[PDB]
Amino acid sequence: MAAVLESLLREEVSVAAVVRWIARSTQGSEDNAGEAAALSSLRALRKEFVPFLLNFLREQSSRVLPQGSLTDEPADPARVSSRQRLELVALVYSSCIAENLVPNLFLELFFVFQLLTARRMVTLESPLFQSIHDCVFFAVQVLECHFQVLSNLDKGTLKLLAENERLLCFSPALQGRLRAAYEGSVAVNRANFSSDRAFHTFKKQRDVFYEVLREWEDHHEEPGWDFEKGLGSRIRAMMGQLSAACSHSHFVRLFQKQLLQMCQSGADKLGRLWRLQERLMAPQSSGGPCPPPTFPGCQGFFRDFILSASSFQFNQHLMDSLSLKIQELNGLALPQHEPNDEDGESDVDWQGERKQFAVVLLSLRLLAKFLGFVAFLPYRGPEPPPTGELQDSILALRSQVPPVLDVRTLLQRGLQARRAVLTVPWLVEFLSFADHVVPLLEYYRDIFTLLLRLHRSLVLSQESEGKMCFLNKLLLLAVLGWLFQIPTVPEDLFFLEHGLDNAPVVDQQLLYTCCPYIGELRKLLASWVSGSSG
Amino acid sequence: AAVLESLLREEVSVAAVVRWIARSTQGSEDNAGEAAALSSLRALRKEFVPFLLNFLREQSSRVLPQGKPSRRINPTPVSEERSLSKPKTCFTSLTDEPADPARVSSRQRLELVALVYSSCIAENLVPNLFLELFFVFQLLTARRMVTLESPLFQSIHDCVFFAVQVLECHFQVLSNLDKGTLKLLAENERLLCFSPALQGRLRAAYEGSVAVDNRANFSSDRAFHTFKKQRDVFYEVLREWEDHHEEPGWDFEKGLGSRIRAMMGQLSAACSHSHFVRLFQKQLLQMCQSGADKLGRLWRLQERLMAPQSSGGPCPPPTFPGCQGFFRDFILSASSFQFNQHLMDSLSLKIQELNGLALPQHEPNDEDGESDVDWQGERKQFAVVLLSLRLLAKFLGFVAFLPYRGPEPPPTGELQDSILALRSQVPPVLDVRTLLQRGLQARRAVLTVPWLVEFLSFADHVVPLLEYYRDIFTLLLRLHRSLVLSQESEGKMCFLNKLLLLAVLGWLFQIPTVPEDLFFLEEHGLDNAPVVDQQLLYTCCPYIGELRKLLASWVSGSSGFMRKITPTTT
Amino acid sequence: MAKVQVNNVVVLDNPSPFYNPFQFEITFECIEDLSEDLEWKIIYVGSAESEEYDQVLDSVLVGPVPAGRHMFVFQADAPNPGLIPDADAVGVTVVLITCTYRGQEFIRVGYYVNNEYTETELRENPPVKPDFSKLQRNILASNPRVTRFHINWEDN
Amino acid sequence: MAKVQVNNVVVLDNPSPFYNPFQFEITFECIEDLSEDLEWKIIYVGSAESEEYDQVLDSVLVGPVPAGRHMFVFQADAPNPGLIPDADAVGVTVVLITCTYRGQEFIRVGYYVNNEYTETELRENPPVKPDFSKLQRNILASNPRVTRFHINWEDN
Amino acid sequence: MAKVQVNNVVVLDNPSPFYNPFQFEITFECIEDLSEDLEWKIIYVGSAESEEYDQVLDSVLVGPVPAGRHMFVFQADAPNPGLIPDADAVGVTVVLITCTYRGQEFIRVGYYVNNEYTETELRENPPVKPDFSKLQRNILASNPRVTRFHINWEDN
Repeated sequence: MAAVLESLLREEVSVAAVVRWIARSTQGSEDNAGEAAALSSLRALRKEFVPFLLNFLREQSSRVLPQGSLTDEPADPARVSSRQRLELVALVYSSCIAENLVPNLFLELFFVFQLLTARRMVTLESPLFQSIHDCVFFAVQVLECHFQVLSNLDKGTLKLLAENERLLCFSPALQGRLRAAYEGSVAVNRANFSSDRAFHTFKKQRDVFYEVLREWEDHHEEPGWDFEKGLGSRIRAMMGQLSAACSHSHFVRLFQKQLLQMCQSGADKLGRLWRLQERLMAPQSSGGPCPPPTFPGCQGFFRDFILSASSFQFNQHLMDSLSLKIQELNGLALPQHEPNDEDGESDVDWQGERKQFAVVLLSLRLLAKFLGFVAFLPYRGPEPPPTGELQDSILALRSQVPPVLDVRTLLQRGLQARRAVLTVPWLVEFLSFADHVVPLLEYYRDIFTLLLRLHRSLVLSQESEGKMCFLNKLLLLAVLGWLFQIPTVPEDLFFLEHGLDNAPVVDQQLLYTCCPYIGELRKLLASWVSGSSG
Repeated sequence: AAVLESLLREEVSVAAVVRWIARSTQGSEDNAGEAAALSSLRALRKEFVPFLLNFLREQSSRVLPQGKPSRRINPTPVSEERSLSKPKTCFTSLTDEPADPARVSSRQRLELVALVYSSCIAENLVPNLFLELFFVFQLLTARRMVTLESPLFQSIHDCVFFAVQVLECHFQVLSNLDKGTLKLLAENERLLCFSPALQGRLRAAYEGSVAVDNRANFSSDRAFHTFKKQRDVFYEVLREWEDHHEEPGWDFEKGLGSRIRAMMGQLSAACSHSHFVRLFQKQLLQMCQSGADKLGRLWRLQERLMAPQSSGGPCPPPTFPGCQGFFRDFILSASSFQFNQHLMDSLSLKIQELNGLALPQHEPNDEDGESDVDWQGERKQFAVVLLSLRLLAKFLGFVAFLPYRGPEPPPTGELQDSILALRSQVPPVLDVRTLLQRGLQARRAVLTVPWLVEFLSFADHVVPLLEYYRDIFTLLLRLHRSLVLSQESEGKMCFLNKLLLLAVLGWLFQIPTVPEDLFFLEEHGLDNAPVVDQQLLYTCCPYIGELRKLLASWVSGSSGFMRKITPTTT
Repeated sequence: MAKVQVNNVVVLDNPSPFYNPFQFEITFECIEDLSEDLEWKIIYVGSAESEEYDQVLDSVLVGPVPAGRHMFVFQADAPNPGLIPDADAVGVTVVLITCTYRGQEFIRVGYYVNNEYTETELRENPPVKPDFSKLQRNILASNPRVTRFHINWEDN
Repeated sequence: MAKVQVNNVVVLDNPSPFYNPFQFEITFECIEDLSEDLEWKIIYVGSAESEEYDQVLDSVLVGPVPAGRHMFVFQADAPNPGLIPDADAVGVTVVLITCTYRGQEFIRVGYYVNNEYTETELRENPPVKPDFSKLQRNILASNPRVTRFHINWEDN
Repeated sequence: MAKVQVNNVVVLDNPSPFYNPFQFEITFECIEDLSEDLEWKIIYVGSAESEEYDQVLDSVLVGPVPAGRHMFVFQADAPNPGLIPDADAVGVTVVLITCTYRGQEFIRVGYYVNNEYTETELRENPPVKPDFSKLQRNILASNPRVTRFHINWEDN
């Protein structure tokens, strides 16, 4: 293992050969005899070279990155020691990232930015990072290869990258490219209710539900407001009164309708105020380009509601309604544009269709999320896999009840029909709320294997005249890497042995709404700038 | 009524019409006139049997009611300084007309109607055989009249004659009933008066019957301690119930709901629901499934105390008798999604495991009696298995459909497609259709059907409309129509197995949830062994005894305006 | 000093159609275990002019009677209509309870009963004949009269 | 949600001869108002062998029943000794107290009754033919065995 | 089941010049004991265009926190006017008060701050170059906008 790392560092075997060997690529006629023989001999050590490589960089980064009068010594590429080793390691890292060997592309990009944005050291044998010069050079060398991903990021993050001093110092060409980037980027009824007493009771319960929601809206941001003490008694009384007169179906329909209606949702002073208001609801800010699943904003309320309800009847009806709605939405035709002519008079049409799709997808995500929240609610808990053995009883017990939603069949049909962009994201949202014992059942094991195969088939460098647009690839790769980096999913799982998709349907706004952790990159730069002034 | 009247004229033979209703193939012996008439009336088919049954219900209305010193009072020592015991103010001729077959009017008409009724019941055209047998017994034990045009029941003589005529055909079913009911039929006076031969055969049958844990399983250590505490609490509440579940006024909710809910909460806290559900199911199976002359008499008395509800006829609604009741209440009082889901998973696992047991039965070789134990062993084994299965299935069907069950009959003819679409999505908790199909294919109906019926009896009013359960009910209907208690093909299914299956299926098809029109809608191995005995038949179907009660009732009432007491206020 | 001391006499089924047996739930206090047995007897005043028409409903005997706060419920039959003089019975009469200890009486209770008809016509045009088909007796006014007497509690 | 609930039942004077009438005090708590009259019954188990010898002592109708806690008594005539078989006369039997609404039963509070001989020579020498005049019936009121069923308490 | 919860926050010097230090009163209720030191921070958004101009006013390390309602003060120096751009100096901005535990943030009680000119001539004639000496900061304490996240409060 360490031996293979040293052999690569000595250049006996080319970096391309080892990366191809890790990727299980077919052995071509051009393969060299010595390199092929060495890699075949070490094949027994395959499947763990890459995680060890990541751990090695993480450990050596500890001295350059804190935790995991003083002047600021500017970083210059002249005072660089062992430049050859750093360049080789950066090239190998870039090859690994570009082949999707790593689980989360943006996690690796975040680490690269952290190396590029190191302030000062904190107090094979020789470490690979002797000074900020070495780490900055490594980061810039790796980032040089990855330009398309950066080019398609936000306009603001592009600007912060543009004004960075270290990038100019180490790679002026890259800066001229990302400058051109920022440049262009800125250039752009009585029948339903049985009997009549039931109808009246449903009217009262709907009134009470809207009353409690209005109370939440008025009071869900003031300090000290606890949802339980505030609303649990009322929600539980409503659940009881609704179960009494068997009216859970109508209330769940109203609940889902409102969920979709609400969650999915000087002039200069108003726009700046909107930006500030976005700042108020900004993500966790703590860090991590792969944050755990969470309910931001209005969605939070509903989660709390379900938790406070604690009702078998309401939970079952909600599960049924959400499954039905998700299946209905996933089957929408969503006729996308036909790329004919360059006429701009049809401008509106594009956006129309695009927006439609975005709406649909977002709704799906939301619904799926709540479904995955309630379906696995009884099983989720701080109980990691019991142990290596004695768990066959648990797997047998939990492998019987059929899944609430046939997610495997939906995923397979979507992949076969080339609707991955619409079918995968909400499946990932659904699975992110699993427990610690789901990534072991044959059903969900096959689901995860299929997701792994799909992710390995999504490389952000190829083009075959209309396979999959770049931004679609970015969205799917980001969501899949985020899925594969949740604590519930075992770390070893990844290391185990025409059509909507073809047309462009995800744009920057949709990408940043679906994945509100790309901004992390921007945040890092901003932090640096702030800490540059401080 | 026109077809009924035409049959009454003897234009078409009873056998011909009975075979025509069953959609039997037209043989070469079919008569031209009868075949033509039946083909013409085919438009009125599919409801002739229901119409005949209804006709008997209306015409039976006239036969049944409707659709010196003195004592000494040793005062009770119940001082109990309390309530009104407190101080206050300054206190400081109608004869029984015996039934005789001589006074019978339109004997031919009664005979034809009785023969048609017997043919219909014996061919399984009717949904529940024992419901019809109970009705026949009710006719047989009619006291007096209460104050096409001519009624078919002019006097108690006519109804008694009809009942005995119907019973004549059915002897095997009666012969295989309990000893007590056989005795009551044998000693019955009306049978001797109207049919000495049937009473003699039943007397012979009665005489013949008389001649017979660890730290590894529990993650962490807090979970282990809290699970021990909750097991102790569960056993405490169970003991409290056992001690106090029959004293008047003891309500389960007020008594135990707070404790059960607190247990539920702390157990959900440390994610230990699986182990508690294992304990719950183990206790359920262990408990619910479960001078010498003085002990036998005490057993008989104790059976009398816990006899099922007397109002319920031969098709009582599903219920939890005895210890089972507790557990139902428990499930109701917890009202926890987590516990309910874990219980459904555990019950599904146990049902799947039990239903697949091999249960190698005896090979019927030789007549040696030395192998007695072996017979007993295998039979008992099967019985145990079956009973356990039934119990588990019942509770599963109780909790799976709990969120949907309610006093909400089918919404209406239309506007319900939304409900069916909504309810056709979630897969069933247990793949009952596949299990039923595999059981029927493998010839294990006696073991696979009863627990399926227990599971389905707790369905909803919208379950018989789903495609899945609609197909399940269609398959059960075909199976029930395939169980005729007169045929034999050298080893298809022993008689008592047929009786048990037919009784359970008829009871299922006479539950309010199942639509009445569903049954009348358009159409080696564990089985085939003497695995079901009288004890098992009466344990699986504790409503056959209804027949016995009826007879007993009559006898008692042979020996025997109420009052208007007004309740005292607070 | 008396060993017996009634403490109430609940009337059961106060509004009752005719022919319904009289019901009385008595609760009485015993302080010492008297050897003999008490004798509770219930009287319906058939007519208001003389006692020859009085009909003894029934006379139960009670014992043994240990010390404590004991009670019972007594059910007497309906009055015999054969000896009824005339409609005077329909007038408010009295039903009384007397208990004879040592064979001597020491208490009476007055419960004037409004023997009232059922049909409205029967009140507007009541028949001269004392028709017993419809009537409402046993309606007790709930008046606890106590005619205590100094009965001799001889040891023998 | 049973419209009618039941609470402690006290059988009055459980120690009595075989001819003494039964006496029960039942305190049934009704939640809201009923539209008809409860039907209470006594079933005396003449023989444990079968129901063939069950004796319906007396059926009473109780109403009207507006909301509130109510109680009453159910005096019924003693069982006819003629019907009771020979062997089962001296043994222990059961008496069932049932209630029904719209011909539907919802409570069957039972009772284990015992039948001894008071005088010692009869127990020492049990006569072949039971003589009902000298038997003592004791109702074990301390261990009632109730059973409850669920019925529809609808308006019609 | 977070060990630390937060309640009403009272900003005292809500009316102040642009150079006056901030002053907040946070009433955080801790349920059980913590194993480390709570870390509070204030982030002043210098410009609404981007985070590039965010100013970390001061980070405090406060953890003497037995269960109970607690208090402290979070005075921090005013933001340096040099870094804040020109356009965003005169407009309305927001100040975020964040808290972290084990380097992990779990509450972001915010505040809408406004920056006017006191003198009437300044509002009438807004100078091209902002003069922070005469700028007035008003913090809208009546409409706090808090957001809460769930974290693992484990031992280690």
